[PDB]
Amino acid sequence: QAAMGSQGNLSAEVEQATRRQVQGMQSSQQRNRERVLTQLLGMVCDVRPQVHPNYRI
Amino acid sequence: EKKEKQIEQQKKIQMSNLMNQARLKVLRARDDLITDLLNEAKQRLSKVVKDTTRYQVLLDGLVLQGLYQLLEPRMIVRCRKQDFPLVKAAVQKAIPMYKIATKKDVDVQIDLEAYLPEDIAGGVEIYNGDRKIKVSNTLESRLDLIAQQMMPEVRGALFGANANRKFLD
Amino acid sequence: FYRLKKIQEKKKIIKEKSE
Amino acid sequence: GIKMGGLTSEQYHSQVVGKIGYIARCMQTIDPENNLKKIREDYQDVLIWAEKNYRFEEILEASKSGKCPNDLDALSRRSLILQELLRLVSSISPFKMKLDLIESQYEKMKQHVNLWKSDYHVKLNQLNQLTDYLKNAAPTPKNNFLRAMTSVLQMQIAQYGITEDNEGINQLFKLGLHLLAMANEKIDEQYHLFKGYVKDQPEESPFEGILP
Amino acid sequence: TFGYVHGVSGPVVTACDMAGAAMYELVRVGHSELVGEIIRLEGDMATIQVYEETSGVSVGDPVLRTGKPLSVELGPGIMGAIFDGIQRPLSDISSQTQSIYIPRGVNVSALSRDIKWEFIPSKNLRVGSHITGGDIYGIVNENSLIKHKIMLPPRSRGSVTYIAPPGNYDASDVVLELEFEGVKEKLSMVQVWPVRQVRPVTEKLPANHPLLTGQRVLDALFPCVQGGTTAIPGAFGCGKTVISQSLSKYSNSDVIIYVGCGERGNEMSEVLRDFPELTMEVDGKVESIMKRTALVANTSNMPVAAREASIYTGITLSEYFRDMGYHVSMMADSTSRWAEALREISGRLAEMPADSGYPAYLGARLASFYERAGRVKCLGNPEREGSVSIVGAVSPPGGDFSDPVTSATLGIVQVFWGLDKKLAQRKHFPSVNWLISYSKYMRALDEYYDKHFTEFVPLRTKAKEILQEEEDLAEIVQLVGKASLAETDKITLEVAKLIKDDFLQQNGYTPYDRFCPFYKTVGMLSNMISFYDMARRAVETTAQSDNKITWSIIREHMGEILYKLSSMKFKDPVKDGEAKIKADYAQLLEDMQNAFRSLE
Amino acid sequence: YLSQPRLTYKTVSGVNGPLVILDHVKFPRYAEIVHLTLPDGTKRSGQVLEVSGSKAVVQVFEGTSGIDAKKTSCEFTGDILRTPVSEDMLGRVFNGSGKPIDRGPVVLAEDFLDIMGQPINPQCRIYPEEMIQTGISAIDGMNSIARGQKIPIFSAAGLPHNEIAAQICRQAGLVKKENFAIVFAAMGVNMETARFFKSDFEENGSMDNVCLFLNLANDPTIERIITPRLALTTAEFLAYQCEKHVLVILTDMSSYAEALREVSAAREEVPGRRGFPGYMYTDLATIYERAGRVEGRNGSITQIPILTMPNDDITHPIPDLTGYITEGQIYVDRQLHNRQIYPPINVLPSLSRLMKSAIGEGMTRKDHADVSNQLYACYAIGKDVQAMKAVVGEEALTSDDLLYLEFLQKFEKNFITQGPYENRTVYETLDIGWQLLRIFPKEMLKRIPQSTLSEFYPR
Amino acid sequence: YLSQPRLTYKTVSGVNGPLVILDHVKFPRYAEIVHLTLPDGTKRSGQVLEVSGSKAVVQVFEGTSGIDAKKTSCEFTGDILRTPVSEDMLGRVFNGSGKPIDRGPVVLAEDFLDIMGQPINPQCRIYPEEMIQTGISAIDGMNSIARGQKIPIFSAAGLPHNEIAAQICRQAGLVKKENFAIVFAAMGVNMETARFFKSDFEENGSMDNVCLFLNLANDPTIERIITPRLALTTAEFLAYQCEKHVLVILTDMSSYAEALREVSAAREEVPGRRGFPGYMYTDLATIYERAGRVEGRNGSITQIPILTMPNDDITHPIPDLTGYITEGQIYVDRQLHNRQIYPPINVLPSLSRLMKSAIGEGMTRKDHADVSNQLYACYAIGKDVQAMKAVVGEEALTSDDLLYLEFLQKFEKNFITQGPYENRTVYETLDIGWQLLRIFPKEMLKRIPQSTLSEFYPR
Amino acid sequence: KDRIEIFPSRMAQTIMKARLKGAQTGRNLLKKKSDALTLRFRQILKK
Repeated sequence: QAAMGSQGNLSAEVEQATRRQVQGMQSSQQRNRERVLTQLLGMVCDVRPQVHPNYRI
Repeated sequence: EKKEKQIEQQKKIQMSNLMNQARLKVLRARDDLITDLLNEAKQRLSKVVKDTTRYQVLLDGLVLQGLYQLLEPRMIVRCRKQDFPLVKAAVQKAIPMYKIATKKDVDVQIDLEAYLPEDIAGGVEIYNGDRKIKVSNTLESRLDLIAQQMMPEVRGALFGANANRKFLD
Repeated sequence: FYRLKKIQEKKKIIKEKSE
Repeated sequence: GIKMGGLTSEQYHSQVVGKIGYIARCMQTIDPENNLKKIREDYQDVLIWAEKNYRFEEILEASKSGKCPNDLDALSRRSLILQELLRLVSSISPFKMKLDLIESQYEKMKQHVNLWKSDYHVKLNQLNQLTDYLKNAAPTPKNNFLRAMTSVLQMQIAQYGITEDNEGINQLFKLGLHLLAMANEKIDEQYHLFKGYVKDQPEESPFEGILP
Repeated sequence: TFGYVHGVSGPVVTACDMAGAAMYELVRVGHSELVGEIIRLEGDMATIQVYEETSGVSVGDPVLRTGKPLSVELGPGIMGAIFDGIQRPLSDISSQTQSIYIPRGVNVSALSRDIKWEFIPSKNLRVGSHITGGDIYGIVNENSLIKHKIMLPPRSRGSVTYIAPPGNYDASDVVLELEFEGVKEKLSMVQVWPVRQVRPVTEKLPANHPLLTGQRVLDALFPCVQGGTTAIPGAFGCGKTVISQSLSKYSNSDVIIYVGCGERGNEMSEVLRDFPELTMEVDGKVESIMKRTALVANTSNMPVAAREASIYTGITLSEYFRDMGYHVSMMADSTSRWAEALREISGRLAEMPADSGYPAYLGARLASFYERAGRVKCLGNPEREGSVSIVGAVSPPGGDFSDPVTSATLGIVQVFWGLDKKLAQRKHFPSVNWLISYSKYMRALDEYYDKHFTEFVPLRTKAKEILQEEEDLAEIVQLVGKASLAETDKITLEVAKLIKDDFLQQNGYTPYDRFCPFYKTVGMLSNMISFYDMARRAVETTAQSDNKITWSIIREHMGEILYKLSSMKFKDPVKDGEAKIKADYAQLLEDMQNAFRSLE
Repeated sequence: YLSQPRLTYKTVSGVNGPLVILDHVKFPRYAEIVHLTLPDGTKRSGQVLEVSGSKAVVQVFEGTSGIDAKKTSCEFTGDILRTPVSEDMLGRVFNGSGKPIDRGPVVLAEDFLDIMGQPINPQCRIYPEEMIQTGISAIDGMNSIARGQKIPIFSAAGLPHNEIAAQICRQAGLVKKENFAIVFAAMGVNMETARFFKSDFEENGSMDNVCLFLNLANDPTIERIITPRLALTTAEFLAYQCEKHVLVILTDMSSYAEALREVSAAREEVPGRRGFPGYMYTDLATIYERAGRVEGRNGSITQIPILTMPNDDITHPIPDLTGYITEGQIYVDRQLHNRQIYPPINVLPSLSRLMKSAIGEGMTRKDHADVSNQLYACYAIGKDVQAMKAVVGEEALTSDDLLYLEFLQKFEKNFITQGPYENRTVYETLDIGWQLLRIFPKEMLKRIPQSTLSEFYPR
Repeated sequence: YLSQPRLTYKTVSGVNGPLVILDHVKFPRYAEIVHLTLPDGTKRSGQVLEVSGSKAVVQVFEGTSGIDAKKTSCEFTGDILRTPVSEDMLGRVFNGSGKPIDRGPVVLAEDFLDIMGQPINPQCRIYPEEMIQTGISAIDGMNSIARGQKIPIFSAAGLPHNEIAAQICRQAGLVKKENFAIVFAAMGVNMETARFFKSDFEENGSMDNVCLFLNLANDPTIERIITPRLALTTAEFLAYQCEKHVLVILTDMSSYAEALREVSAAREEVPGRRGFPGYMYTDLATIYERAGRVEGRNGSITQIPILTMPNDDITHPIPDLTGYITEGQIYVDRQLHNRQIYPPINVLPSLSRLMKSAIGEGMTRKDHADVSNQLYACYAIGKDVQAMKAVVGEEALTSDDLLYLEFLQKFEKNFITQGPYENRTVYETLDIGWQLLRIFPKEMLKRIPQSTLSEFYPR
Repeated sequence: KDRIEIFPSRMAQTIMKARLKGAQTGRNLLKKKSDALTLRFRQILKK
């Protein structure tokens, strides 16, 4: 019975530690999300047409 | 002793299962964050498409870009009907350039019967004469094509670099 | 077996070229 | 090739939609009057999706997007628990079970580590063996003995349930199955076995008020 | 859907105007509709391998393309029927034609459409409800034993739009209609599944429940588990019939499938003649075995595609019922005949041969075949479970174990029921070699045995030690004659004989020994080993000096006890119930221990 | 009937060994029979082996010498090879192509059957029952032939396998505790043996019940392939349509296999194991398995394929692939032949898997099974004692060993040695068995139950 | 990066076995990956194994069953199979295609590495000079494992090679008297084997440092020859970019070889022995040589490519070519297993090429090399004595021979026999060595100089 | 040593198979000689 309670609350710490990591991850990416969107969108909008390097004549 | 081994094994093996699931939980949360960014990017691209003065420029390039990849004597350009007036211009301004970059005369037609689904953010797809060879250059295709290659940089940009990686080989 | 199989394939190739 | 267990991406979420609809159907089938409030609450997260027309495709999207409780293993165990409770009350359908006993039986099954391999599951399989046989049975001493004994078995389960082990019900299970396996040609053995039960039964009139 | 024959080079037919065709699709070539498959494709031309004779096929003949690849037709009426290796009902072909031959290009539907089946819906589904693959929406009443549960085909799902009411329907009607994203699918009672594809399951589970065959040997010493895979040698004199009948008649499985691969005509006749005559008691009634059996028959002169496909058709039928929640036991009469068919096709296609002439992928095909067996959690909301066991036999040319087919098989199966011919010549049945046989499921079953019987596991360990020691002592006895031999070894030798005579040997032609319940098998072994232990103690605890006990003293002293031990096999479970037999065995143990007590 | 006029082509693309490649052929069939007319008026037969568009390729049965690409004409029949069958053809002698060579008329057909036929539906196959006695004690009291089994005779080159085959044809019949026929096909037989078979059957009055096919060593090699198919096609007609029992003897299957290898080469197929086609297994099964009993009819077919073992090695693909799909073996040895024992059949390595059903009360005699088992044990022991004698000498032997040596000597002289013109029925063979077994006192006959001994052993 | 849109083709020319041949392809690239969709929506992938002009030959991983000729849609990715790799792959379970099967997300790459890899510059490769303590006396003493060594276990069907590998995963440490990241490629195995290892890794409490790649017996045979490269590619990331010590275990390599042989036959490549490709050695080197330390970086890769020997034939191409590439082998056999000896490791036919550097002063104990060599001599001689005594009898032996039988019997039960959870140190193993060597007088210990015997032998 | 070292051939198969048959026949004949000597030995022993 002691072991089951420990496993229970050990699981609670696991769940609590997981929530901390998930919220910290969200907090971090919120500071870069806008910068990444600008960089990624520019690469999509910049078409850069090209002819295959091996095209002859 | 047997009982102890059973209970002790469960205490280790149950915590292992719990820690393994916690790892999967945070990994899934991280992937959700990546998806939210990509879904926002899709909406941002739509907002750009709505701007005729920049979307027409994209189409000018996007049509010519596909033409260079096929290098066929006959082209069929397929788009969603809403954008047809701009694809028409994109083709008209693309052919003089094609005939210069490749030194090949190309007959480029736009398909007025088959259209792309109305829910495509924008862009074109180009088929060869017999419709057996096609290039897909729509905005959704470009977003994934690039995002899947830039993801290593997005991972770092959002969550930080891996402090344990020292070499780039 | 290998050599005989390759011989049969080479003969098939020659036959196709003749058509 | 996500191959989550034996299922691919489309199959995984398709099985989740099925299990959710199934639980909703079982809950309405087992408790059409919605009297068993505590049991319903344990399934609210999958019953909330009931009474809506999603044409499969919208509930499937909710599973893919992550709005549904789409863990396949949790649904498997929780679904099994409900349908085993349905079998408990269904196989004894000629009699009504008390609502307090249904909830008690539910909780005791829910607490089991591996319900499929439980004695509760085996006892329910033996009950269905005895009650399915009688569905299409000719009149004959054997089948009249089995039907009379089965009605008592159903009456007793309706009062004690299965998790609350009772020597009286357990002995009746053994006697019913032993009679069922008795040769159809042999009359004397099945006759003495039936009479043995009737005289050993603690009460004086084992079938009085049990069967028509 | 038609193309044309461009040319014939033998059994290989080249088609033209056949652009819309996939590899390993099915075609019906010519005006006789010869069955074949497409292997190589090029342009709008296709290369067809025809299973049957191509004599008479003309250039310009039609070729009818069938969208489904080699597939098994699954639905009501499958039970009790005998099929060709490519799913052609032999009992209908012989009865619809009045011929003795299988017609060239014969086209008889796998499941007849003139039978009006009794179909009862699940009564849980309603129009507008959600159904997924593997779900059961109604049951067909075939016979008294096996209910045929009608499942939604795998890889299909949606909202139910029509449910047929209870009634009499044939296999060509519509029972359930479902709509997925606006696409309506009308389903009958029959589903089709490609034979080379593995039917999906929710999860593959460990096999823990023993396969309760009726033999004391091949159970107590060498367990098989439901879902497990074993191998059985197939030689004329090995007595393989005993396992086939014992497994199909008295097993705790629900459905038996017997698969021929490519045996001698007269051997197929013996199987086809024997099986319909087998019966078993069920609910007190004697029922025909064919009401819970299906059989696939292939002789050595059948089309090689069928002989090669037979093994996959059998297991596809097995999985079909596995998905119903049944425990299925499939026997492949000879996997060597299958491997021979496979080598023949590889040769015909001029593929590079490997070990002893067999295809390079022989091992991969056997491994992926056997991997399809096992206990599974089924698809569908009913949360049902089932299993497929395989007891496929091996019969390599010469009886050697060097043949890649038998060597590969033994490295895959977890149980080997090695049989022998010498034992048969000595009239000792079942003819089990003992020293060659093994089972690797012993650990998996330790939980079952602990939960239900407790003492079984140490007993089978001691039993193997006693039997192995008898072999180990053989050289000493040969050179000595039991003269310069320990009394403790004499006990081992004579008790091992008792085990070999009155336990491992079983006489299936006697009404009392037709089936040995497990509780009787462990009862008999417990008392024999308990005697062994008491006899060892009687000698060893008195062997110091002055007054010692010997085997001759024990045997002469309590000869009635040694007889009573031999008599234990005669306790007929049909007349003497579980309590009476256990009581008699308990009394034997007490009489036995007390007889030894008088010696100390 | 077709009633369609035949087309004759003079368009030839080329000729390559046994093959003639035609052009512009209208809707040709595979396996179609065609006839050639050469510039010298010579006629030849052939069969279409490949049809690639309009380019039909025909294999000529006879030699292709003299054939050009300008004048030779090819007449197409529009059909495949179908053999005229009748009851009347029993008592006739044919060549491999089905033509008479006995100076009689062409067969007046009752029907036409495709010689390739179809496999017998296993659901209607009946397990073999009664026995067909051969007249040869070595294979009636020891390894009998059930009425429906297929049991091969393996022999080395030089052994009298053809003389035994002829003896079986003259002596074989039903037990008779008018409805029995034999169909005999010799593949690759040389001129001297072909004469032997033809004359030996005619002279001894047996021909009335024999249908004989002779494919000679110098006959077309493709005809050797259909020869056993014509013999079996006849057997199927006689057996299953005319309610009688047919014994089919296929002599020198090794020569058949060699002709099959030649056909494979003609198709430019890559040889398989030891040079033989990869489909040799299914081809032999196609021949062998067209036999046995069928439900609802009183006819039956048995087969006794006879095979020469190259280098006397049973491992060779020919006896190996045959044995793998047949039920036991007769096995003719060399030591017995060199010792001038005829027939030279060795009972120790032989086996008949169906003997258990062939013999017994109601089929032969009550004691049949018991006599066979005891004779086998006594012969095996006698050989073992003889081997011992060579080591320990005569004086070191006991009385029981001497009895086994007496049995061994008299067994081979009385039971195995027979002669080609002594016909021993099953009952005389068993009586000879008992005469040899009565050498031993009752207590040494361990494999015969006491009830059988008390009935049969004395007198 | 690749910014140009990829092209999609419906131009399949034909299909021949596992190879789908496309035409009309623009500038085909060799060894590029193609994604294809079947008419029914099924998605599959393959690699271009040949290009010529406008044609390209694609080998499809999942298989070619159901591939159409007119409706098949293929797209060319424009690069080679570069796979996503990240540090947090440890603790994940993948299939043989590199996709997750643990219900977690796809890999969020830190980079994309070429699955084919690159050869490590031999001038920067640093020769291994550290020993791993396996805890198994049969290995740590007489066939030591170095960190960076390639040591397969040669086994046979039915032997406990899976238990030994599992044991090594838990009790593999150092002799410096350490947490290894394990990458486990489970290919060509049944569910129970994969579940056995998966369960053991969790039972050991180390799952957070274990990366699994599963490809079961019922999975496609073509993916079975990239699974090792997927495992090694991840290992290379972890070891050479993140300086993590990695242990890579490849399950029965024979399933790799058999999968390769199937591909070799399909492509009609030149066979070597037993039908395997003549380039089998080169292909194996591509797999095996992805191991060892690199100068200037603190990581390492150690391999244990266990393989099953077909028919216990040590000369079979699989163990043969492996033996030529790897630094020796452990080798288990049936003679030890059939006597319930665990681990059933037979030292005689085994060796460790890096063992000589691994032992001795500064590594373990100075007498290590001497004890090992003498144990080999005494064990081998004892085996020779058994071969003699089997014929001549015990009475023909002298005291010089019985001592080797005493050693041999005590050696196997004291040195080799341990048990699944017996973890001995390298020092304890040598001490046991001496206890067995002291069975003989000094004069017979001819592999050990007196400068060592005088110190260690007296104890 | 391990093999008789005869170059692989069909002739070698015939020679080796004949050699094997000879060895097996000699083994059986010598085994009978041993059994005869052993019985006589034990008899001599009894007397």
